[PDB]
Amino acid sequence: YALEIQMYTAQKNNKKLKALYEQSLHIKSAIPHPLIMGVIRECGGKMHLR
Amino acid sequence: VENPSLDLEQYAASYSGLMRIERLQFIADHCPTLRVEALKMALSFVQRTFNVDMYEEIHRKLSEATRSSLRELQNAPDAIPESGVEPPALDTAWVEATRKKALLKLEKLDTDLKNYKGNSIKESIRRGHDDLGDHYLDCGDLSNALKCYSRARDYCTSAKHVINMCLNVIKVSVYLQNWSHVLSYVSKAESTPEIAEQRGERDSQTQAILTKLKCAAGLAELAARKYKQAAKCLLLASFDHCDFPELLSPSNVAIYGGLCALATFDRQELQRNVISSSSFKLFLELEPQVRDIIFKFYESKYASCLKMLDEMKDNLLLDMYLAPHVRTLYTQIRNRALIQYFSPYVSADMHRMAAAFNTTVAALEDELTQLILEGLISARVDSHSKILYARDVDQRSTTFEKSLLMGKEFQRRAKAMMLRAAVLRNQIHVKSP
Amino acid sequence: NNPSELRNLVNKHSETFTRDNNMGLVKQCLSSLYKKNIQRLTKTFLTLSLQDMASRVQLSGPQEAEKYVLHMIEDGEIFASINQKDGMVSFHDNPEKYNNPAMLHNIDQEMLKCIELDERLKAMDQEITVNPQF
Amino acid sequence: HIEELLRNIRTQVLIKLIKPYTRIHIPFISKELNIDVADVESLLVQCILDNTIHGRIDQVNQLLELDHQKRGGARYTALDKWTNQLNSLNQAVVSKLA
Repeated sequence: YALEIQMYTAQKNNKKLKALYEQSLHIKSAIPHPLIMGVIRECGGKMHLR
Repeated sequence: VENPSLDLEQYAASYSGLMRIERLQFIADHCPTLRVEALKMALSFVQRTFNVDMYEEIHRKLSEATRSSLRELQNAPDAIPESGVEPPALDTAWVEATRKKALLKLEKLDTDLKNYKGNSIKESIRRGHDDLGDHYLDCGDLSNALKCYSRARDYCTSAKHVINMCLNVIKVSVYLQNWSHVLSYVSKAESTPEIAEQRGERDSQTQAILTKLKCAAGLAELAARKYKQAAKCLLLASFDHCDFPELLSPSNVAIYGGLCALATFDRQELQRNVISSSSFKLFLELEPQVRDIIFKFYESKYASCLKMLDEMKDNLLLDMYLAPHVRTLYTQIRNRALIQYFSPYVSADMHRMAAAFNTTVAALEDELTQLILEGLISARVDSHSKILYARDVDQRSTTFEKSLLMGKEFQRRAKAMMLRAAVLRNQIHVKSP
Repeated sequence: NNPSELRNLVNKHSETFTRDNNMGLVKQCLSSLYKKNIQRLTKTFLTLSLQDMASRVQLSGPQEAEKYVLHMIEDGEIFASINQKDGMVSFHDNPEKYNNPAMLHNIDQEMLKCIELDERLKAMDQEITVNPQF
Repeated sequence: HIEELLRNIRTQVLIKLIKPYTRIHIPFISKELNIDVADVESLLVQCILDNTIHGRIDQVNQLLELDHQKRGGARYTALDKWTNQLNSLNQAVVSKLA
């Protein structure tokens, strides 16, 4: 999901990034503390500001 | 009127089956230039699907359009040889054949339905009723398709099976042209699968049933002239459905949800529903004209907004469902816009006001007079030097005068009652003897 | 709210008016429309020209616009002033501010009427109280 | 976003400023914010409609007739609601007779 978000931010389509982000949230509960959670968040935050 | 900057190609392509032929014929009727191409696009589509009636009727209008000296289509090829674009004529064999095959087809489907009734498996009976139902819609027979689907109903055994049928029934109900049936059946469909689920069908749902039903309701209400409610149901429709080639193309939802909101909505509602919404946002993006219109109206950009608005007007008027509403909504956008202008200004200069609404001072004067009397704008024109002022209402003057007046009429009715009671008690009324 | 049509109607309907003999009253209803048409303008405008009043009301003479409000000034159906330098009419509209003692006394007089009206009703309600109910 | 942030500061600053006056001039606020009269005029219009500035404009003298013209009102409107029900009530009661 992260690599996909890294491609979709460079390609620049706002729509797909929003769906990717919601779909990634469901998985989040059983994750511990990783780097991946900030990377995914980072795109979500920007889309929220828009 | 005319305005040929309605892309004919897109309007055809975005539709299919009966809805396409029907719509195309509406636009050909209202616009002069666009008619010719519309009749050919209609005829190419009518040759497929298999319907006889449209072929006779559309070809009849084409036979007027060429043959007369009124139109320019008689001397247009200046001789009829063969070519490739050449006005066609009726084919005596095609019209019998289409009907013959349609009828023959119906018989195959009936024979199939008969064994499914014999086998007594409910789902096979229901599928049959769908197969007979769908054929009646290709041949052109509007009524019989609804009867087939009605029968389908007591063979249900799942929330999905109810959903398929109601949508199918909705397809038919548009052609009968009664909107109230769409609302009963959409509600029925919405209620049946757990009030449109309770989980999002897990992560997401493959095809949004939710989006189809709101958009059908929104079309029904627009027409009803329930306009505020029509924007309200429709905005929630998303691009999930992708396209609808048997009820409402995705271009028209953007137009409908925008223009239908702008007329009747106040500022709080505009920001909350049309602007902040992720859902409507794909639609706003789809055509920038609808979007620019909303912001420009909101920003007090009325001069840019109305200029884009007149240009679009005649195009939106060629649209079948949308056309009687253009005038009603446009008036509502202007009279709301007039209030909306006077809210921040105690004292406004009329020349700026006139220029913003794109009418002359004189015209604008007569519109305002109407708003002061009928409408709520408590303002007075100083027409001497053209300044719009600046009436302060007084909560006291209106209550005191009313209390005193109300007191006169209360007493008078009481006096009137004593006189009524007086003849009744001593028992006289008018008599001929 | 158009006098020209009302006028044409009165000649169409004429024989009825005469046989029923509420002639002359029917004439007043026509003048009262012209009064209404002038008075609605007041609500809308602070200042309006006489030429402008005259075209819209269909008086067709600014001289008559000035004559019509002046009749109404004496009557006290309108609060207005005429500016013959500018060729305007200025509307006022401020008979009461509602904080006058004049208004207090008027409201006080209206209460005495109510208290007597109630007293008529009490004697009449009591009268039915004496009568046996059905 | 930076353009929006600039507008955001100026808009909050305006709401603080507004309070000592009931007549404040547009070239005075434009000068204080550090922009021309026309963008301030456009901001004010949008602000009254959103109701984060209270009042109306006098464009034939370049003033803001800010609102602090409040008094009571609450008594006067309650008497109006009371006054409208009494008309409907008298009409109703007298109409019951025969």
